[PDB]
Amino acid sequence: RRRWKLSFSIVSLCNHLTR
Amino acid sequence: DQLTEEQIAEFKEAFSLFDKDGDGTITTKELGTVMRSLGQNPTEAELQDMINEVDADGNGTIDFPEFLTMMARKMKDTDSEEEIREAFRVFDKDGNGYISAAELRHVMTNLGEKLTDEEVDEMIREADIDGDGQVNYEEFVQMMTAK
Ligand SMILES: [Ca+2]
Ligand SMILES: [Ca+2]
Ligand SMILES: [Ca+2]
Ligand SMILES: [Ca+2]
Repeated sequence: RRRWKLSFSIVSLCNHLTR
Repeated sequence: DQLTEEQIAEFKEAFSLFDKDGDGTITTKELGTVMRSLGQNPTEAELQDMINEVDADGNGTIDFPEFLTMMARKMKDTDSEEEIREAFRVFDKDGNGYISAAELRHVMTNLGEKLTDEEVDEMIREADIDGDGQVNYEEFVQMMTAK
């Protein structure tokens, strides 16, 4: 609930940044 | 209209994962370190372009407010389908449809958070709705929708 959404957010952010 | 301390704590934790040396700025070396641990190969120049987008004061690095800006733009604009599948693929390392307790532990270590083995299982059991001790794709999606 902090653990999952935090890990997901950073993974998703890194996924977005690489284009 | 407020901002809670655990919200602030969540941003601080994310920021600190990138800012490895704790000096209050994220460099291209640091941004690249995180992305590389998550299975990507950004060039130095690509990393610099990433910073440039949000580098409001122009100093070549990302401070805390600039990183908040980054999350507002990148960590919410795209992201719906076929790329939440990419995010799950990072968790589900070997690609068998199930995030094991050990695979979850492997993602957290690659992000920077070296949590205990006990705390890893506490996460699993949180998202584990069908009882098999693992997190399939559907349970991952439902974990992302709750508080
Ligand atoms: Ca730093
Ligand atoms: Ca800056
Ligand atoms: Ca797996
Ligand atoms: Ca399960």
